Amino acid sequence: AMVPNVVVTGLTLVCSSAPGPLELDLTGDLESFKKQSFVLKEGVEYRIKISFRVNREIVSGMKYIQHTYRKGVKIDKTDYMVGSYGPRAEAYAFLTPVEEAPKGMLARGSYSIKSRFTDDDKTDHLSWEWNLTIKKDW
Repeated sequence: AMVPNVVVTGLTLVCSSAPGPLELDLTGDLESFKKQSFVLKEGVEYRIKISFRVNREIVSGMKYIQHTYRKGVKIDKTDYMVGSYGPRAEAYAFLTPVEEAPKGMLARGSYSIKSRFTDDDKTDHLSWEWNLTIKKDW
């Protein structure tokens, strides 16, 4: 079937005070990102926005799962209800709740995030890895 039912097209950290965009294009080469970092200044709020298409049928029980790492070890597994989506033309977008970038030098450092977007079939609609560095400043 030429193109798959669920195509994850992008990840964006939506953050009002970041000086520049913070987008990953997930339709391209995913191997580019382990060389790139997103920087968040400590303490700022952000959301994560995942953009995806549903091309030809109901997806139920979508979930966005996040395993976060510091220094090679797993410090957090979080997952979010995405829900149910029917096929259409325009990409959909899913926004996590508002979170706060950690503050304090128990917080600052480099984090690596393994993301999956799945549903109830445990379909790998996509998995990708990216980096997040938390800093005293931009």
